[PDB]
Amino acid sequence: TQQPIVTGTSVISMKYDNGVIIAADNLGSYGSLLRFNGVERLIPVGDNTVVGISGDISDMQHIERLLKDLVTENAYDNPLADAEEALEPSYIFEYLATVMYQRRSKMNPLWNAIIVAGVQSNGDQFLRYVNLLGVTYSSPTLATGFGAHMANPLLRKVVDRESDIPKTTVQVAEEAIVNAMRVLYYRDARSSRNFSLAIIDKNTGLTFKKNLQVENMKWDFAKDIKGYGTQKI
Amino acid sequence: GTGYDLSNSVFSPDGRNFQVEYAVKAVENGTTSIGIKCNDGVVFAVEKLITSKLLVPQKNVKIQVVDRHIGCVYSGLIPDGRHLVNRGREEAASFKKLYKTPIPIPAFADRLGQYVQAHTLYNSVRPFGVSTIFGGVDKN
Repeated sequence: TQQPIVTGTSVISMKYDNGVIIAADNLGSYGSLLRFNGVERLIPVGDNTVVGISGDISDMQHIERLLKDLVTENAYDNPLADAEEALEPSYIFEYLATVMYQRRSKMNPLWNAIIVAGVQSNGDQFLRYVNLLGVTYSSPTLATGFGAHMANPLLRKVVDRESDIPKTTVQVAEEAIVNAMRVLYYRDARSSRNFSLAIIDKNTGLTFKKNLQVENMKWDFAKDIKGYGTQKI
Repeated sequence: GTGYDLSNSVFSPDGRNFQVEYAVKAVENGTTSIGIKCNDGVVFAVEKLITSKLLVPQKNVKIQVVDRHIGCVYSGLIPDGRHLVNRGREEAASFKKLYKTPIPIPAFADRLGQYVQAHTLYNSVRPFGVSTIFGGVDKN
């Protein structure tokens, strides 16, 4: 049994016609103090998988090392490590899902909420969630912590069910992700303006975008709001 | 008298370990393998005896990778060579876990050296029937 110290907020994700998009901000919060601003919370494993981790940062860095060792271990005595026997998004998730549930059963959990986003070898989109309790689920849209309350409602307006996936393009999906990141910056007190965005497509491959910022913010209407009820000036 | 060659850790009258020298005979019997150090790297090569046409070409890989920068090739008892690489991979992972940086080649060399030397200290263990050529690129 432990307690989270340095923490990362929401990890938001959705799947479109050709692949998946995942995003998380670059903040490392220390309670109410916004301590670290150069924290990458999206971890690319190979060229077909990106792992988005929220929660305890020290536990995240441990998972980082586990994923880098999984790449190293898979290449051992494997002449097809870059071809047929490469690490699939499903292999990466199931390993982490096993670890997360084993740790909670030993009463010493990794204080994290993880989304594994990628594309399988056959072209299928992979998007599954796993947390500190070992709870696993798949949905057209997935979000951790604060994003589950705010980003999910917005992203489900684009993809409400399975049939909406082939109807959604990269341009529409990314726009919905970027919009959700802006909304999270509005109402989440543990959020950063700077964020990373990763696109895993079955055609164009992995596209990792760094140092993105929340733009086109509405703040002008604040000048007209004065007092808290009866004050006029 | 005689019998100094029947047990592993036993010194012979001339200060030799015959069981180790007999392990060398298993290496000399094995396939030939080489290593060439160049100006910025190393190159490993091995002979692969085609016993019959039934052997699937390019499949029975002999050269093994340790970590992501070290390559190992050996001659003699192949199973013994695999055991040494298995230990070397654990040894490399133990270094990276504590020191962050990937294991240096001279550092990795001693790690295999101490482990093989350990199998010459006891009569309950057998010496390795392999000579291993290995290397890679590190900090310097």
